[PDB]
Amino acid sequence: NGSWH
Amino acid sequence: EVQLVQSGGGLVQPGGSLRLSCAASGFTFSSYAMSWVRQAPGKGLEWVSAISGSGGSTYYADSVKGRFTISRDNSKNILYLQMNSLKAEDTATYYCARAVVFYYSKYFDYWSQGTLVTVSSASTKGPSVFPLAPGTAALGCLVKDYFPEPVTVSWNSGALTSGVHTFPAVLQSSGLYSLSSVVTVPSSSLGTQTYICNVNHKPSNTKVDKKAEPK
Amino acid sequence: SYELTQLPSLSVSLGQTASITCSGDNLGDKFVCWYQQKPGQTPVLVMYEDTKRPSGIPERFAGSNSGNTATLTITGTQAMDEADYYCQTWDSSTDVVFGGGTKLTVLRTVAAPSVFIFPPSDEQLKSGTASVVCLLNNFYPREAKVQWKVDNALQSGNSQESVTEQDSKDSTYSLSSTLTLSKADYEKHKVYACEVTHQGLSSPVTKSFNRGE
Repeated sequence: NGSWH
Repeated sequence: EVQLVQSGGGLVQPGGSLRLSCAASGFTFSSYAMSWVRQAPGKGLEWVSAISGSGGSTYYADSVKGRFTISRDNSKNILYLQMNSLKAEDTATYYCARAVVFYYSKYFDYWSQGTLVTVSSASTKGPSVFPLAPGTAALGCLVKDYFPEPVTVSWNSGALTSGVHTFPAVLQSSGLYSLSSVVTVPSSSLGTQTYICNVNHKPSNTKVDKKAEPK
Repeated sequence: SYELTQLPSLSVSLGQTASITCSGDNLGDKFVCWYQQKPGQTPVLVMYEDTKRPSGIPERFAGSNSGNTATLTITGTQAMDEADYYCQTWDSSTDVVFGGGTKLTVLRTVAAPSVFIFPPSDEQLKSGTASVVCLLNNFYPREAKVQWKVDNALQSGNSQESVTEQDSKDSTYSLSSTLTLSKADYEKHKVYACEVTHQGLSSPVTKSFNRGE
């Protein structure tokens, strides 16, 4: 959803 | 269609600064993490930096941490990489890439065209273009004495692609590059067909067209 | 730091199966993806999440990730598959990690080079340097020897060469060699020759020109 984490 | 168009690049002195940018279209830009990947000449791919979709989190490889800054503008659909305190080791082709993340699965599904960053204290020089001229005949252009890399070469504004070989440049004893681009054609077409090489050396903003014809 | 191991080179006969390996300790426990990079081109994703093919990638490409190794197999290898292939994964110690890449070479029949010699241009000569160029076109295998002779005297230290990567249609290589002389030395001699030795030639081939003819 866009997070790289 | 998904598009990623990179800007910036070229020569920069050691200790200098250079900013790359990446313009995106054809997808919801803010929904994707984005990344920079680089490749030193003749070497492998190396991940450089990433930024989450929102811009809330940034990540850097140990090699660049503290010297580079990644940022993005979600209203203009642009990603930026500010590179400072540049070193000879940062000389590479840089690519921007769209990342798909599920932290276990991370991959880059779309990539920009690369841009070459050369970290050197040497002078920019534009190329001289000399004809190469003598069944099958070969013709070509010798793109000489330019710095830094790269040059792009096309034939007849891109209309001629079959039988073309554009060689890797050699670095000469002078510290300048030289490259050849050749094409094989029927010997009997030499009197009636025009063969022109189009050379672009973006680092010096120099464009040269040269007709390759027998003397 | 976590490391991915790839062999730097792999050779496959045209129409045969290539098995490109990528090894790592926890490899089977991680998700692996593959990129194809043709010479001087942007990398292209060809496989993701070990076994998934993006749209537009031929069914001849297949992925697996079992045990300590991830493998990209290519069936009916074509000249269009000649490229460098990189595996890639993630680890806490490095974030995104790539393998060193594997250059896929396609093995084909021996092809002799077509040899061409080019004199220096008058435009260049006026500046005090002569570049003489020898082209060896569309040969296989890559090993080839170019010798420059000026009035039958073997040259050394004044030539450089480069070789293209394998052709995407016929799997051959081409080679360009440049002999650099001062205009004064160029004007002192008559016969300029490049002598080529290659497996496809029963005897060396010499191409030459006479300065001013």
